[PDB]
Order: sequence, then structure tokens, then C-alpha cells
Amino acid sequence: KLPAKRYRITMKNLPEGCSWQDLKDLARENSLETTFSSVNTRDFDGTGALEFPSEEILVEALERLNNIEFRGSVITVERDDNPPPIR
Repeated sequence: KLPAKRYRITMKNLPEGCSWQDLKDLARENSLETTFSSVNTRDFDGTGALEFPSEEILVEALERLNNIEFRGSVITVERDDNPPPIR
């Protein structure tokens, strides 16, 4: 796989109305502070994205959120780095 110089991750398999406020609530309550959040309600893809101020919370929250049962659905988190081109 490729490296990553950030502290953000994306969620998948989360077909719920969990909005920025929701994910932010559970995140902060689960010992995970985030500075940025985002979700996709426009479609039924059930995928979100969160970011932490530090890497410690990112790796921890990622390993603590990765593969989790919620509302009868198994949600998973995976980092996705998409930096700019070389030009």
C-alpha cells in the first residue's frame, strides 16, 4: 500500500442517518476528538469521513472503529489519502 501524511479516514457500510453531529458525538464519547467531519446522505452508499487533530486518535479510532456492529450493520473505517498531482 501507499503512505499517508494526514489524520483522516473514511467509513463504509454505515447505512444510517448518522450525521456529522452523530459521528462527532460518538467519536468524542469514544475517546476520539475530531476537527472535521463529513457524511453522504444524498445517496444510499452509507459512507462517511472524519478527521482528527492528531495521528494517535486517527490510528486508535481507526483500529477501534474498524469492523464494528451498529444497527445490525457492520461498519468499517479505512484511511484514504488523495494528494495533488506532480504538476
